[PDB]
Amino acid sequence: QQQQIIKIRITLTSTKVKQLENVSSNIVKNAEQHNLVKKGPVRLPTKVLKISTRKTPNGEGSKTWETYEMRIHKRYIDLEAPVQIVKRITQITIEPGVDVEVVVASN
Amino acid sequence: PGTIVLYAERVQDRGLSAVAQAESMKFKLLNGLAIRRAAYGVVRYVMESGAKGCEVVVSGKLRAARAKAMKFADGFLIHS
Amino acid sequence: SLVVQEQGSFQHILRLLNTNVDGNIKIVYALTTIKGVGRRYSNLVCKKADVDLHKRAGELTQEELERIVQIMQNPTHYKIPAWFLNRQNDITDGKDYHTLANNVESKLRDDLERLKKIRAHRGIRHFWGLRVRGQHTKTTGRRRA
Amino acid sequence: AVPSVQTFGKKKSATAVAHVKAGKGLIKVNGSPITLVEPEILRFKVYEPLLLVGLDKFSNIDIRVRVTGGGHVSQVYAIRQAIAKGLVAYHQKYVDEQSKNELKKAFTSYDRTLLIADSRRPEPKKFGGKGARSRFQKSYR
Amino acid sequence: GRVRTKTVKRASKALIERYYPKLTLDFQTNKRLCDEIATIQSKRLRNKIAGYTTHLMKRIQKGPVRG
Amino acid sequence: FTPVVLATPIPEEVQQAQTEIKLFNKWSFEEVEVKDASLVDYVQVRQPIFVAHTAGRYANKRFRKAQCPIIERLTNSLMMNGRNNGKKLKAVRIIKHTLDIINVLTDQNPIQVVVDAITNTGPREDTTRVGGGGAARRQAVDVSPLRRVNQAIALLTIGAREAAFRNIKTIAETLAEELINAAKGSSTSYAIKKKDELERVAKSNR
Amino acid sequence: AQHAVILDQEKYDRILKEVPTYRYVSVSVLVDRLKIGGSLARIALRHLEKEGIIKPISKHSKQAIYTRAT
Amino acid sequence: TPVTLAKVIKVLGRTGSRGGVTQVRVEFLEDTSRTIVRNVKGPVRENDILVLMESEREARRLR
Amino acid sequence: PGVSVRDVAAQDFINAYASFLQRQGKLEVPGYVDIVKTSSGNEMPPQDAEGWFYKRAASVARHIYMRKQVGVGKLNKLYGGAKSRGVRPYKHIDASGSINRKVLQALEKIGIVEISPKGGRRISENGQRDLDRIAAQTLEE
RNA sequence: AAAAAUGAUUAA
RNA sequence: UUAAUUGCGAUAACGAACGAGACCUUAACCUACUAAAUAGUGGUGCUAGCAUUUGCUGGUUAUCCACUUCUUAGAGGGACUAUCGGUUUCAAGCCGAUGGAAGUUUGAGGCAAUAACAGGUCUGUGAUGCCCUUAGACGUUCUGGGCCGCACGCGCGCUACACUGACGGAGCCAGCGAGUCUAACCUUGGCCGAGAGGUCUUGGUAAUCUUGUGAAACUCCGUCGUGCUGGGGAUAGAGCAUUGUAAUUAUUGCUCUUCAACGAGGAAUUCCUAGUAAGCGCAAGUCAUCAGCUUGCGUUGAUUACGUCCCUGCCCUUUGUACACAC
Ligand SMILES: [Mg+2]
Ligand SMILES: [Mg+2]
Ligand SMILES: [Mg+2]
Ligand SMILES: [Mg+2]
Ligand SMILES: [Mg+2]
Ligand SMILES: [Mg+2]
Ligand SMILES: [Mg+2]
Repeated sequence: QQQQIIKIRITLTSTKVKQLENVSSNIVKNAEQHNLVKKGPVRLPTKVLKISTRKTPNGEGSKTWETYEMRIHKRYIDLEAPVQIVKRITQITIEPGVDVEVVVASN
Repeated sequence: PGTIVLYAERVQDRGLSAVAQAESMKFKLLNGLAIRRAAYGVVRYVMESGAKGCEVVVSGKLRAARAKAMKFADGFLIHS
Repeated sequence: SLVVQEQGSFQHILRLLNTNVDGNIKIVYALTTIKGVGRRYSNLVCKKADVDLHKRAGELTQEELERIVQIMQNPTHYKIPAWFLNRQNDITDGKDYHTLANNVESKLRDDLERLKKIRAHRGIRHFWGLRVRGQHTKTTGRRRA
Repeated sequence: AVPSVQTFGKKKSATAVAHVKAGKGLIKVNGSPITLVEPEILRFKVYEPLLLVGLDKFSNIDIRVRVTGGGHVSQVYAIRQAIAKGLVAYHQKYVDEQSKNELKKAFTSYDRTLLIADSRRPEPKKFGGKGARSRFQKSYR
Repeated sequence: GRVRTKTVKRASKALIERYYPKLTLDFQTNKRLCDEIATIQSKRLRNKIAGYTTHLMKRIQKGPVRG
Repeated sequence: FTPVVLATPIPEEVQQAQTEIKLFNKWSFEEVEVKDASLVDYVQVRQPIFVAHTAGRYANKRFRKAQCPIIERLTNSLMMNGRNNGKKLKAVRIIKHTLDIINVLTDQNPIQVVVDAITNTGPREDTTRVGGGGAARRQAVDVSPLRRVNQAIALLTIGAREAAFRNIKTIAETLAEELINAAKGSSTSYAIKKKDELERVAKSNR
Repeated sequence: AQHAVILDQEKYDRILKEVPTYRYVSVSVLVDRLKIGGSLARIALRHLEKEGIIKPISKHSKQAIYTRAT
Repeated sequence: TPVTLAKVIKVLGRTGSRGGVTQVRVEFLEDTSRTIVRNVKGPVRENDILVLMESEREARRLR
Repeated sequence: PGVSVRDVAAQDFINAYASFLQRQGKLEVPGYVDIVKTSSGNEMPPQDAEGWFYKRAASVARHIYMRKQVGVGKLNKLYGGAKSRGVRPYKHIDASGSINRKVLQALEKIGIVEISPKGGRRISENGQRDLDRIAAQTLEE
């Protein structure tokens, strides 16, 4: 509270690569702009969600299967900053379809 | 209360919205205007709006018990 | 690697539990010819009978054959854990038995007759000759059942 | 620091990373000596880079190999490819490269997979069959 | 087969028409020049266009070509 | 000669393999020299392999399998009849054992015995089905060297497999005796008598 | 067919007589030439190698390869 | 058995109903001017040696 | 001169340690031996009725030495195998949990393994010592 | 130049 | 000539469009970039455990430094048949070799035109016209039963007929996933039990834990010994548990016992050209319980052929037709 570091961590998850990468780049830019030393955006392996279904609504015809996929892209950045700036960064740099989580790491 | 908020904003270039065109044609059909007239009016509106191409398919029973499909097109239309 | 040399004392086809137990076959797999004793039961009976497991059923002597028979008759009195047995907690008297050569078929007849006499579904299925464990009868078991 | 290089060898899905630094002739796989690589019918497949170039120039060098993924055969091939690529890599970095060229010629004149990972890859299964090409049995009438 | 379709053929021919002096016998610099003497939505198509352009150049060098 | 001291103790019997390439570190490809002409450039005994198991691509071209070593081609032909599909380790071990047995029965190079069997078992004349009528006939044709070596390998492995089926004798031993008999020609070996039947039928339909 | 699984004196003198001069010594050849079962063949083969009158070439399970001594 | 050897110098084409036979033009090794056309079962390249039981026929199914 | 149990072959090392344990009398057989079939996947009891427990103990001690810590469930999965299910296809079935637990406790009483505050059983002081001794004599047999 | 027959009514 | 109405071209056509291609996803290459206790390696720097003139390991970013080869994912590069040699209406192209990670459109898919079929679905739909029914209902619930019923015929399959094997010990290796706090999901570890399972706890809303899913085939050492045998495990009897209100018509799992056909299968017939066939298991879907099914995944990994129009068919052109419900 008295201008001390909180050991913060931010997680970015989205189905949109471009929007998510824009958010991550913006947060990085505000990081070294306010002169922050940090662990850069670590990219988790992309999660592919699959559902395989018979195309036919009935059960007639050649048995043709069809696989739909969602792609979940996640990144995390470990930051250390005072309250007046962690709030400032959190209230900006948000896009639709990109979910942001902020946690206080104590390890 | 207050964590859900709901705005409404105008659709620009509404002639390029397939959902809006399909709804408008549907209501024209409910009002009873001719199927060929309504389809071609939709196609002309879409093309006048600046679309590269338009395509309207009307399937079902038309004036007869046996069902058929009428097809209206203008401009260019890719498929694959 | 003991190349033991034997005289004409090899016991050929012999009789245990009213059955013909032939030589030239290890004692464990030779006792399996007796009804009601399989590979696991025979191996347990043999190791509790303290007999070597490479005796071809022919160089077994009289007293150890008798000991094997006695252990087969009375598994419980030689520390066999009673979940290893053929008949545990029977309908008649509730003590753990083990049916042997001539009595497996007799007891099977008796229990099937019990089911028939009480007119239970599995018993009447046995009487009709159909399958009793809920198998489908549309396509399988046709030629003989 | 000690002069070292790190390389890898890749079969279908097995990868073997090899550390190659100056030593006394120490060749180990998963902390165990190269002489104990299993299966022993294919243990010579791992021996091949030794037996071709020669153990003479393995005196100054030692290799430590860690291999994961794949199966037994695939791991063996990953180990042999990683050993050869580590040898050529250390000779490139800390030795004159005419010797590297004899190593390259010796390995490639015998088998292409001493330096180059096999490009064969699994073909995904398609519906309507147990495999990538094979289909379910068809019936008429 | 490796028959090049009309899009590659016509784009290469147009490049020959417009930038014959600038273009060179080798694929590497022809491909690099294509980045700015043309706008292609895909690197694969750009490589195909440059490959046919340099093929036509290597044929033009040893005698003319019709069309 | 002159073993070199090493931090990892590497045995002398594999130190000696550093001299020249030896199949299973016991037999050499030197002095083989397939004698029946018309089969050279097709029976690969030139490039020496330490073991009959490599993951070589010999199926993406037409004639590329001619460069695969003939020992490995026989080993590949051992993996057959479904239950043995794959299991190239078992096939290689069988080949090693059968070569040991071959050298035991004959003080002679097992690779030479194998190539002699293949040469003596390659069918030189076969027939092809022709004629569209109800009773199709057979027309006699010649055989290419590649098909000759392919059919020789197939016949040898099939005869070994069938003689191994349902008997005490081991697949390695029956492959050994089949190769021994075919390396000389005795009409008691499966591949030799099958080739004789094919050639006699080709004569009949000449 | 039958094979003797017990070794009596006659079958032992015969095996000690004619196992030498065998070009190839293994379980299969022992069973085929002498009416001995596979297990008896295996133990007899081990006894013979123990006493050193046959020398092995390759020692492998399910495939034992032996030849004449010296 | 007077088995002869011939060297293929030209591949002519593919014959047979199923196309399983190949027509080749082969000279002889002892005499390099005794060329005959033959029908072969398996795959054939150029410069291959065939062993012929019989050495006088002419292969049919031309053109 | 220095060596651990990584420079000796697994099978003959396990035979050596099992024979050692057998000769010595510190390791205790549980008593339900002579009855159990050591896996639901199996169908016959071990063919070595007098030494299978000692062999399993040597195998477990070596496996624990190789790893950081290993527990009963992992031993069960390791020693379990495919089970024939009649006219149904095979599937992996775990080994005897009671047997793995008793053999681990017996190794604890003899002192080869210990509590392992990560949660399993790891290699101990005298266990590492005498296991290395057995490796040493197995090399200089 | 082997053999190869048949296919109910109405229903644009 | 091309896989291609792909092009070279010819030309009463010219100039266009859709489809093909292009495109997108995925799979391979990158010691190039950007970096990472949610991935690793080294320095063992830190203590260290075990053997010893140095090796294997433990706890290793809140004990610590580095550094991205391997792992991950962003931006990119890379192949365009490059070069060379041949052949061609020498044009489109094609065939060899050399380089290269990659030269059948590099592999595999996704997407995919016009016209149509009385093709299937009214039992997916609060999509639906018409007809019927609507209070003793064809509406809706509840109990029980059936859908599984067996003289029989057929189609997908599973397990086998054994020694290239079964059994026992030991060795000991993947990849794709999924997972609970609106309630009991994946479960480590300890203890008990032959087993199946039970109990006490822990971690995991997950590159963090289950999990290195230590899978199976496989490998090595032993028992067997050509005998329907220790191959095969159908049928059946007894008991012990789990899911569920509910297990009988046996849910499934486990233990003992019984131990049938089957010794390679007539006519006939299916699938497939390289990491492919085949063997082998694993995860997911359905799921309280139930895989012999499917969708994917990896492990082991052949033989044969790079062809033809003989059979079965497909495309274009020409030709005949008494066919157009179209042989
Ligand atoms: Mg296992
Ligand atoms: Mg009801
Ligand atoms: Mg049904
Ligand atoms: Mg993994
Ligand atoms: Mg059910
Ligand atoms: Mg399931
Ligand atoms: Mg189903």
